[PDB]
Amino acid sequence: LPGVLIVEDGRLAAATLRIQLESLGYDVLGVFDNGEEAVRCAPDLRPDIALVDIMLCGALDGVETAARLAAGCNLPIIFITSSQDVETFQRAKRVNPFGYLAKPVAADTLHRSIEMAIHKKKLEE
Amino acid sequence: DLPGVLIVEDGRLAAATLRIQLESLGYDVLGVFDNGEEAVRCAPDLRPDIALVDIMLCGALDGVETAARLAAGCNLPIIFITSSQDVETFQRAKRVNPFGYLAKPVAADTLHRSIEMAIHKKKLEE
Amino acid sequence: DLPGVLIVEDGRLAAATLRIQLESLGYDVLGVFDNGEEAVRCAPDLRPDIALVDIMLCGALDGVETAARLAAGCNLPIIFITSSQDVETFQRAKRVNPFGYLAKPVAADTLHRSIEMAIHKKKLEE
Amino acid sequence: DLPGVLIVEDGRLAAATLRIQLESLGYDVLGVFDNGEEAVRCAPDLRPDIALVDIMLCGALDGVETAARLAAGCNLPIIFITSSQDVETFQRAKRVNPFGYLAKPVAADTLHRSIEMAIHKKKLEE
Repeated sequence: LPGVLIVEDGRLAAATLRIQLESLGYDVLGVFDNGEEAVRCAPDLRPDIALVDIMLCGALDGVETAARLAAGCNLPIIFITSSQDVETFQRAKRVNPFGYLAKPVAADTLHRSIEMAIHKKKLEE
Repeated sequence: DLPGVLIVEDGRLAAATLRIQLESLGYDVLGVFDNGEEAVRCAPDLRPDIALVDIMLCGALDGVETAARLAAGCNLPIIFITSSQDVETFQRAKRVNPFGYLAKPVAADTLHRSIEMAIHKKKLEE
Repeated sequence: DLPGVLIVEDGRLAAATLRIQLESLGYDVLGVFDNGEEAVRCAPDLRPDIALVDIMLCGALDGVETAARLAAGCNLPIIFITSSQDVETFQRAKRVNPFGYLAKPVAADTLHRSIEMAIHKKKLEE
Repeated sequence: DLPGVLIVEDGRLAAATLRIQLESLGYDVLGVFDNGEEAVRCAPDLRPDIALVDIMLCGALDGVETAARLAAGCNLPIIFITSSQDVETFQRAKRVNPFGYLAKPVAADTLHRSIEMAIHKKKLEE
């Protein structure tokens, strides 16, 4: 079977991909949540392809993990992105959330958003 | 008298960072869920004051449907956690020269097609 | 290219205090108005990114009606500046759907994050 | 929008089949070329979104150098149509970095998914 390496920050996302690949006759060789140990364990695993989360953060981010996988084990890379289109924000609008916090979230902004959100609810009700 | 926070976040680093941040600032982290279905089910028993919900969610319910149910069945204010995928990450990614890009959630049909195309490509080249 | 803030505030010292806080944060304050009718008149010309409205305005248009018009006709996000506790006015304020409520004396750091978050929410949802 | 496709193919049945497959999928076929020299000359003015080029062509310019000039000159994603399996023409083809290689006979859904992934890769990396 063609061997697949997965690098994915999301717990269920990594799992979903594994199960999907395995339902289609693939052999998933390693599933990693960080780039350094993916790049470290990949040579002694010899995969045919790497699937990499473009939005991976940490010691090695998504792009630099892929770069080192492509140069190291001579792997082709497929990047896994989010489908964050304006259409999803149109559906999000309808639930009327307090607002949106982009990753990585700052502590000050996190606290202030939580407290103005709770205060808005209290005042309006 | 800690305000109680429920978090729906699949990302291991974001979910761990947000626990740490919130527990420092003086909040009760009531539960962290990697899917919307569990979140919606556990929430009335947890009685949160607020939900932090990632807009990108694998599982039955997407992030938006998850927040809609948390705003209704549990009477919660919602803050969405969003991604930071700027053009600058795709300019760096170009330099890797990847085979391509697949948006989450990926259909197993598309996933299988792209892999077989990518391997066979790599065979013919270096 | 920092955001353009429009202030609607009856108390002249509070307006000034607000202007001081906003200028110290870096924001450009485009106009300060004490009656709501003329704020709505000037709004399309000076093109603000956000409007800070005193919920307790009286006269020609009240705070709620001034914000209702700015929010709908100029597509401005609204933060209400509050002092009193009249439940009835917070009911009508709900209907303009403001971003939040800031109680005077306003802390600058809350002011800064509210404005950032209000404009950001507006950007994504457009 | 459904992309504009340029075809460079000297096999007359292959050329015909490709033109039919694309049009039945919706695509607008902008031009069909027997030879690379004239493909490279006419393509900047056609303004294609993608080129399907046979890896082997008769004339002054082979497949590999037609596609190299089409990719570098029109900022164009290139899919190669292959049969042939010559080792070092592929090692030269690597240096064009095409989206991929489609072995004849080409399944019309393999072609569709290659074109949509080739364009999306370029759009994202833009």
